[PDB]
Amino acid sequence: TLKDITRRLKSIKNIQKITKSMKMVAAAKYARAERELKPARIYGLGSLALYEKADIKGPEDKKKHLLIGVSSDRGLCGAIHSSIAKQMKSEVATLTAAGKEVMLVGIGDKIRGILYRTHSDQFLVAFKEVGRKPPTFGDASVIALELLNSGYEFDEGSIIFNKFRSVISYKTEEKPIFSLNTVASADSMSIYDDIDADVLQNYQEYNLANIIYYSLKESTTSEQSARMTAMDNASKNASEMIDKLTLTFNRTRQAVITKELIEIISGAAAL
Amino acid sequence: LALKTIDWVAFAEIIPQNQKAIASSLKSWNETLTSRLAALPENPPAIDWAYYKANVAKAGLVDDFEKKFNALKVPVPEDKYTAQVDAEEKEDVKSCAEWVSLSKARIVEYEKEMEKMKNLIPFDQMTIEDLNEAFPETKLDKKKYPYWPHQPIENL
Amino acid sequence: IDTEKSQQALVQKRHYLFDVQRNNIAMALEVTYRERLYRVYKEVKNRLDYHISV
Amino acid sequence: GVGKTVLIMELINNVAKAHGGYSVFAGVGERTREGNDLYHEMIESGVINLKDATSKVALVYGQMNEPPGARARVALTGLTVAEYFRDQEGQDVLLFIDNIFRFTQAGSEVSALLGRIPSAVGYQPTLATDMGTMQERITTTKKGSITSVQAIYVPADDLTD
Amino acid sequence: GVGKTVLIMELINNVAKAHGGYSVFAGVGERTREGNDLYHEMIESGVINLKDATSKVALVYGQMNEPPGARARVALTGLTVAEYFRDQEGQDVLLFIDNIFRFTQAGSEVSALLGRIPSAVGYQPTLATDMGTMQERITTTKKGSITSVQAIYVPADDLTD
Amino acid sequence: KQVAGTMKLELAQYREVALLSRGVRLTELLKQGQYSPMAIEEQVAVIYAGVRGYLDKLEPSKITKFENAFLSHVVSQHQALLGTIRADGKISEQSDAKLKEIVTNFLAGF
Amino acid sequence: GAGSIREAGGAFGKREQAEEERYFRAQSREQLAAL
Ligand SMILES: Nc1ncnc2c1ncn2[C@@H]1O[C@H](COP(=O)(O)OP(=O)(O)O)[C@@H](O)[C@H]1O
Ligand SMILES: Nc1ncnc2c1ncn2[C@@H]1O[C@H](COP(=O)(O)OP(=O)(O)O)[C@@H](O)[C@H]1O
Ligand SMILES: [Mg+2]
Ligand SMILES: [Mg+2]
Repeated sequence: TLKDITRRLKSIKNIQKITKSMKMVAAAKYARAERELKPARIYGLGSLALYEKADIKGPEDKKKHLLIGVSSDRGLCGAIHSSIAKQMKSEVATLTAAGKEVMLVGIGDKIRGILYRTHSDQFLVAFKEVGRKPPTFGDASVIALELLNSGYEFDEGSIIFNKFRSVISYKTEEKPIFSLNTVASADSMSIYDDIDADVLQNYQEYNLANIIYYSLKESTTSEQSARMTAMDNASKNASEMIDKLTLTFNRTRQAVITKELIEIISGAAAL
Repeated sequence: LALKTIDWVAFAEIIPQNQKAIASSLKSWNETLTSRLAALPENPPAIDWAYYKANVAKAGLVDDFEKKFNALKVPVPEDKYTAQVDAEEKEDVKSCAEWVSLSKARIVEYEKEMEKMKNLIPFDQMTIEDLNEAFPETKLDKKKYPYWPHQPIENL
Repeated sequence: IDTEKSQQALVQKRHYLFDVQRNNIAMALEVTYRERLYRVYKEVKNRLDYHISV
Repeated sequence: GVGKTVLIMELINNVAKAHGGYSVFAGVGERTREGNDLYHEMIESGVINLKDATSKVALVYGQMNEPPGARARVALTGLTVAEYFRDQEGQDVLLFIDNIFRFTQAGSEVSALLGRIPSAVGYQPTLATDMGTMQERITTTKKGSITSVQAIYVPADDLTD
Repeated sequence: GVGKTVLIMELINNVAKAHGGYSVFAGVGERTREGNDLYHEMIESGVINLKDATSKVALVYGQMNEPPGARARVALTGLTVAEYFRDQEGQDVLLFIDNIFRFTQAGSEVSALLGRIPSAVGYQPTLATDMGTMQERITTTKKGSITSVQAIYVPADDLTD
Repeated sequence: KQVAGTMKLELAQYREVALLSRGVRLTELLKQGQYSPMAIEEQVAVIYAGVRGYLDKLEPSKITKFENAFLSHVVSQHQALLGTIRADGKISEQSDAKLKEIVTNFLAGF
Repeated sequence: GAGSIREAGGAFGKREQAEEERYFRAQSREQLAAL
C-alpha cells in the first residue's frame, strides 16, 4: 500500500537524521575524551610504576576477590558493555571454580543491568550516572570511598575496563589491585625505606582511586569511539533501507496511477 | 464408588525424598482417572430393539443378537490390590505409633529439664558447684588441665 | 519440644498416601469396567447398524 | 469507530438543550439501531414530547437499507425542514446531519447507471457541484440563523479522499 | 524461478513411485522440454513402460506454445482422465498439475475477444466461477480418492493477484 | 462486566509497556483451544483467578495447564458456585469470597 | 515529517511508546509518593 510505504519512508528518514546527529555528537565528545586521555594516561600509568618496578605478584592461595567492571549508563555503543560483562562472567566462573569468594562491583548502570539477573548473590555495590558527563577524579574518589567504607576486606582485586587503542579498536583489559598484606609481605619491598603498615595503607587506598580513575578515562574514550562508529553504521543502514524503499515507493505509485487510469477507462468503455 | 477426599499439601508433607516421583505419579494418575471417569457416563444406553425389530428385514439375526447380549457375563475385574495396601497401612500405622511413643518419652524428658532450668536458684545465691550443675559446660576440665587455672590462659 | 510435636503432627497426617493408592485402584477398576461395557455396547450396535445401513 | 456519533450526540445534548430554537436532525445513510437509540434518548430527555406536543426537534431518517436515491435526497429533506424554520419564522436553528458523506456516496452508486464516465476514486464527475448545491443552502442569512453540525465519514482514514 | 517445478518433481519422486494406485500428470502451459524430460525420466525409472501394460502414469500436455483454447482446456482433459480412474476404477489417483495458473491466464487471453467487460487487473469477470467449476472436480469422493498437487504461478510475485 | 472492565484496563496498560507480569498472565489467559467454547460462569471464574493475583505466582508457561486443572476441579466439586453465578448473573460478595477461597486452596494444591 | 517514527507504528514506534510509558510511570510513582 502506498500509505504504508510512505509511513515507513518517513520513519526511516527520521531515524537516519537522528543517527547522523548522534554520530556527530559522539565525535565531538570523543575528541574531548581523547584529548583528556593523555595526561590521565600519564598519571594513571605512573601510579602503577611501583608495582612494575617492585614486581608485585599477588597471592596464589588467598580467598576473597573483588572484581570491578567499568562501563557506563548509556547504550548504543556496540560491544562495550557486552565485552565487560563477558569478561566479568568468565572471571567469576574461573574464580568460583577455584573456591574463591568473589564480590562484584559495576561502575555504570549497563554492566549491573546485564549481570544482575544471573550474578546477584555475588554483588557488593554498583554506581550510576557514568557517561553523561566525562569522568573526573572526584568520581574515582567516591568509588574508592564506597569500596573502602564497605567492610569487605578483600584479598585481591581485578578491574576490567576497555583500554582505548584507536578510533576503531579497543581491547578489554584487566588490571590487578593488591591489598596491604600483598605489598607488605612481598620480599621485593624490603628495599623501600621509611615504610610501615600505615603508609602502605594510605598508598594502597590512593592507588585504588588512581586505578579506578585511569580505567574510567580509558573506558570513556573507548565508548565514545564505539558509539561514533555504531551511529555511523546505523546511518549507513538507514540510507540503504531508504534507497530500497524509495524504489518500492516509486514502483507502487506508478502502479496506483496505472490502476486508476484502467478503472476510469473501463468505466468509460462500458457506456 | 465411595472415595476418600484428600488434602493435597498434607499428602506432600509426608513423602520422603526417595519417592517424590512416585507421589507425583500417583497424583497425576489420580487427576487423570478423575477426568476420565468424568468423561464417560455410568451405564451404556441400552438401545431399544424397536429401531432394530421393525427396521431389520433379516431372519432373526437382530433377535439372536439381543438374546446373546441380554445374557452376557462381562468380566468385572477384582481388586487384588486394595487388601495389600490396607496391610501396608496397618504396618505403617504400627511403626508410626511406636515412633510417636518414643517422641512422647523425649518430650516428657525435655519438660522435666525445662522445669529444672525454670527452678534454678537466683544467681546471687549461687555457688560455683551449682553453676557447674546447672550449665555443665561451665566446668573446668581438671583432667585435660590438671594445674591452675585449669584452662588456657587465653581463655581467661 | 515444638519440633517433636510438629513431627507428631506429620505422623498424624501420614495416611493420605494409602488413601491415594486406594483411590487410584478403585478408580482404575471403575474406568476399566465402564470402558468394557461401552466396548460391548458399541460392537453390538455397530454390527446391527451395518446390517441396517446395507 | 472514532467517535463521530458519540460526539454529535454529546453536542445534541449540550447545545440543543441549551437552545430554544427548533433543532433538526437528519439521519443520512447511517444505522437504524442508532436512529432508534436517538429517538428514545430524545423521548426520555423531554426533547421530544409524545403527548403534550411541545417538542423542539424534527427528525428525518434515510438509513443504510434505503436505495441510493433516498440516501441522496434525505439530506435535502432535512435541509428543507431547517430552511423553513430559518426563513419562514426567523428562528435560529440547529441542524445535525449524520452522516453527510453518505449523500455523496449515494450519488456515486447511481453514476454509472445514469450514463456518466467515472471520475477519480470512482466518484461522480459532479461530486463538487452536487456537494456545493446542497451545502450552500445550509447557511445563515440575514433572515435567520442555521447552526449546522455535520458528521463526515472519512473512508479508510484518508482525509485526501 | 523459485522452485515450483523442482518441488513438484521432488514430490513425484517421493510419493508417486511409492504410490500404490495410478497417477496423472497434466502439463498446462509449461515448458515443452520439461515435458520431454519428464517423459524420458519416467521411461528410465520404469514408471512408464513402452513394451507392456504395467505403466502407472498418464500424461496430458498442453504447453506454453499452445493457443489459449488448448491451454484453457488441457487441465480439463487431465481432470477427465483422473476422474475416470477415480470413479469407474475406484482407484486412488495422484494428479499433478503444473501449472494451473495458466488455465486462468488462458481464459483471460480470450475474455476480451468473447466481448466481456474486464474485471480487476484485466482478468475475465468469470475468473472465480471458472476456477470453481474446474477445481470442484479435483476432489476426493466416497467413490475414490484423488490427491492433487497443483503448482500455482504468482504473477510478479504478487500474492494478492 | 465486573471482571472484564478490570481485565480490559490492565490489558491496555500492558499493551502500553509491552505492570507486565499480570499483563502476560492475562494474555496467556485469553488464549483458547479450538472447538472448546467455555460457559460464561467458567469464563468468569478463570478471569477472576487471573485478575485477582492468583496467577502471578506461576510462570507464564504453565498458566494454560493450570486453567485446565482449575476448570476440572471447579466443574467436579463446585457446581453450586457455578450455578449461583449462572442464575444470579452477577457475583455476590458471599460468592466472591467462596470462589476466592476455592481458587486460593487450588493454587495452594497446584 | 515530525513524529513519523511513532506514527508508523513499527518496531521503533512500539519501543518509543514503551520508553515513554516506563519513564513516566516511574516519574508518576516518584511524584505521587512526594504528595
Ligand atoms: N467520547 C467517547 N468516550 C468513550 N468512548 C468513546 C467515545 N467516543 C467513541 N467512543 C468509543 O468508540 C466507539 C465508536 O463510537 P461512534 O460514535 O459510533 O464512532 P463513529 O460514528 O465515528 O463510527 C464507541 O462505541 C465507543 O466505544
Ligand atoms: N530445491 C532446490 N534446490 C536448489 N535449487 C533450487 C531448488 N528449487 C529451485 N531451485 C533453483 O531455482 C531454479 C528454478 O527451478 P524451477 O522449479 O524450474 O522454477 P519454477 O518456480 O518456475 O518452477 C532451479 O533451476 C534451481 O536453480
Ligand atoms: Mg457513526
Ligand atoms: Mg516451472
